[PDB]
Order: sequence, then C-alpha cells, then structure tokens
Amino acid sequence: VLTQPPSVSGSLGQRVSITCSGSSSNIGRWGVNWYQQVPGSGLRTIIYYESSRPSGVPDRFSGSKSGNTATLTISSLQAEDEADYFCATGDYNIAVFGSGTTLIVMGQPKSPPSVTLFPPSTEELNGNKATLVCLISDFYPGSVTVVWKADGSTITRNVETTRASKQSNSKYAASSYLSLTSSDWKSKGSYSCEVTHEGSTVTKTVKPSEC
Amino acid sequence: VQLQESGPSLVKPSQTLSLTCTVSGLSLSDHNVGWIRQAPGKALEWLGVIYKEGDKDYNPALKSRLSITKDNSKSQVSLSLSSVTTEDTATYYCATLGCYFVEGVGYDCTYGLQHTTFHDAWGQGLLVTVSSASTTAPKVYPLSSCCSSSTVTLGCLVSSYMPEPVTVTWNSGALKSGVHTFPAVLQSSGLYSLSSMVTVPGTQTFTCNVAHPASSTKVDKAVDPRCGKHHH
Repeated sequence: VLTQPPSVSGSLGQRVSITCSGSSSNIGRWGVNWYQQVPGSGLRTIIYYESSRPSGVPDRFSGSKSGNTATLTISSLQAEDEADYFCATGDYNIAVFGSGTTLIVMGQPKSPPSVTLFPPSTEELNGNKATLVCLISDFYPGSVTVVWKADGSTITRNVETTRASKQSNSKYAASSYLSLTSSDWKSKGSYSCEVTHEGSTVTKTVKPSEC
Repeated sequence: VQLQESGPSLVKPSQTLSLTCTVSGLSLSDHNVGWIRQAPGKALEWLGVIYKEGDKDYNPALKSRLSITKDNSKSQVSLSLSSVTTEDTATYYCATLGCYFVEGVGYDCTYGLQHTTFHDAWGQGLLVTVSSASTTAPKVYPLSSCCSSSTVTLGCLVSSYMPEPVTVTWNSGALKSGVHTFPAVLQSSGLYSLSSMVTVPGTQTFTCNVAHPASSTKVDKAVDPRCGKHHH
C-alpha cells in the first residue's frame, strides 16, 4: 500500500503539497497518478504518469517524483479544492492505490447557520407517525452541535443528526431528525432545535397545539 | 464517451455481486477497462482489469472471489464478486486503463484516462450494499415551515427507505436555484431518511420528484407553499 498523510491543511492562495511514498518496486519504477474526489461526486483524474494533466484540470495542479516518494502540489488553493486526494501506481502487472489524503482549506469567511425547523405533515400524522426535521445550512467552519428540547427539557433518544457536509456554495450543511409517535407529538406544548456553532446558538421552535 | 455502472444496489451476504459497465461512444476492442471500489470512508481498492484482447489481471487479495468478463458487441464489461460480506459494501467504479508510450522509458498506463485523447474516463460509481434487509420504498411527505417571512422555505421529506440511494429533483429538473438535498441519515428503525429543501424569495408551484431505483418507485409530490390560506 502507498502511504499518504491522512490530512493536510492550507489557506486560500497558499501552496500545499501531498506526499505519496511507496517502494523501489512501484513508485521508483513506474509512473504515479493522482485522483480527486469532492464529497458530492465520484473520482476525477487530475494528473497522470508524473506531471501531465488531463483536459480541463487547472494549471495549479502538478506532480513530481523523487526516488520512491511522489508529490502532488497545488500552487494556489481555492475553495473547490477541498476534497480527498488519492495516488496510484503499478508494481508490474498489479495496480496499488494510496490510503487517501483529506485536503482542508482554511481562511474561508465565517458564516452562522441558517436553521429551519419543519413540523410533521398532516399526511404523516395519519399514519400515527411524526418526524421533526431541523435543516441547517450556510455555516463555516463545517461543525455544529444540535440539541433538541421539548418544554425546555433536553431529549437524547430517537434523535439522529447527520454530520456536516459540503454544499454548493462551499460552506457546510447538516440535518437533524426527531422521530416520535403522533400521540407523543401532541403530548407536549412546544419542541425546539438548538444549533450551536462557534460559541453561538441559533434556536427555532415549533408548537403542535398552535401551529 | 461515457462509462455507466449498473446492477443491484442491494445484495444478500454470501451471494454474488454482479455489475455491468456499459461503455458508450467507444469500442471495447481497443480499450482496457478495469474496476475500482471505495468502501464507506476507506481508501480506493483496485479489483481488476480486462485488457483489449481479453487478458485479465486481478487483485491478489480478491482473486479467488473475482471474475471479470466482457462482450465487445454489447459494449459491456462484467464484474462478479462471490461470497460477499459487509466488508464488500462499497461504491464500485469502472474506468478505462489508458496506456501511452513514454519516449525515454517505455509503456505505462493510467486508470481513468483514455489512451489517445487523454480525457477523463471514470464511471459515475454505483453504491451497492451487502445487507440482509429487504427493499423498502420511501414514503415522501411535504415540508412546510408555516407552523409570513420574506423567503418562504419548503421541502420534501423522503422517509424510511432501504437501500441507498434516492435522487431528488424539483419540477422535472427545471428548478435548481436555491435547492439543497441533504445526505441521508440512518435511524433506529434501520431505514434511511433524507430531506430536500427549497429557499425561494411566490408565484409558482413546487413539486419534488423522488426516485428510488432499488424499489423501481418514482413519486412526484406537490408541496403547498401557501400558509394563511390553507390553514384559514
């Protein structure tokens, strides 16, 4: 297996390098290739053999090799470069890929999360179900903590919150769900979704009795 | 030129995973096609490759369970992986093995590259999950944040389905500005649920188009944007 650093960091416009170390049998003898995968899409080839790039990949990407360690260097970072990067080479009749490197771009403008708390629809209540959806978007850095409440009392059970994910504007988004029965839905006065981010909390509240 | 994977996205453990890579705008006669997979949050794993003339190479660790064939006339490459376990749950990719002559050294090859045009040549990737759970179609519900703002926010809840993935569009793909489809969460019930949201600054109708190929279901769901008229 080819050894890559698990993650590297860099700011906008700065140069970052990702190493890929192998042995004299694979990297030392044969060409090296690099691949990019943004979390939303699949794999994309960015350079091949050594420093050649396919059609449509920017001039900022370039590759080099010194002995058994190949390097992918990104000259001036941009927001779209935040992705996973994998190297690959051949031993002989065998292909071997790297462990992967997560590239994180820092220095991007901070943003508080927009929070929308949806109530359960009337069509789901007819099936004696009730799921509350708390949608979170437009926040950077991509890390939030969600805590649900009902009549000012914290709830820990039947709560499922997705990790932060990169959306279209290059900030982050997340979502949290509160699955409960339709009788549990009307049993309380108000439910709320508290979203804390960078030491600041945004809270949205919903009320069954009023609505 | 396109490479498209297809096949069941849900297979039972100990059974055989079979996928098909259909190659458009290209001739399998003079193109090497290989397979690579990516387990959830794992590095890429090479599976194997079938060369132009039908020759094959495999990953030694998986050789015993691996079979790759191809039909030039159908423009199809096949992948069989037998006795699958949960470890075999992954996103499977097919790609070309483009080879080129390096004037000074010799021949070398790159996965995901076309041999002469040097264009990108990756498949879209197909997530297949090794699980004993059965295929559950989603129940889709409208989301309304009414319970009078400047930017009304509505959406669709795609609830309690198995297996991943579902694909959500709005108004047959016409509405793309202001939309965001969130990744799915896995709940206590053992099923997946996700939501898609539309923020718009109305004068139009909003229907979301949910599709779940595993259950061959496709639901169009109209979402009522209006507030004080419906409730009163």
